[PDB]
Amino acid sequence: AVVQRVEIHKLRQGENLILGFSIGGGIDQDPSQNPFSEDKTDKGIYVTRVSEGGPAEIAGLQIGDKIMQVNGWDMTMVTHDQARKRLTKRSEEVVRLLVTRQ
Amino acid sequence: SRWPTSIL
Repeated sequence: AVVQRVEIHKLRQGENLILGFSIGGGIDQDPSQNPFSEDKTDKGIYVTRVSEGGPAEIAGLQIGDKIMQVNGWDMTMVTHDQARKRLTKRSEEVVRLLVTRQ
Repeated sequence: SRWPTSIL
């Protein structure tokens, strides 16, 4: 895997700031169901979809990327909901993601 | 189904 660092500038969509991608995974989920991971014991957070033309795509995020950190916060041992919350803080317009890519 | 995803 290769380390990538992406800088997402969230888009205003109504009252919300959106990122333009979807996630799967988390320590509370069944890792054997993750179609993207090389190691099916990997309980990490993975990008499962990327919106064409959205903030994530523009920043260079790709389907299947594993999210290691968001704004310096470790994402390797969090629940699915904890990951969702970290990525979607309404006070944060810019989020930097450290990811690994196969 | 047994593996939820979330839109962000």
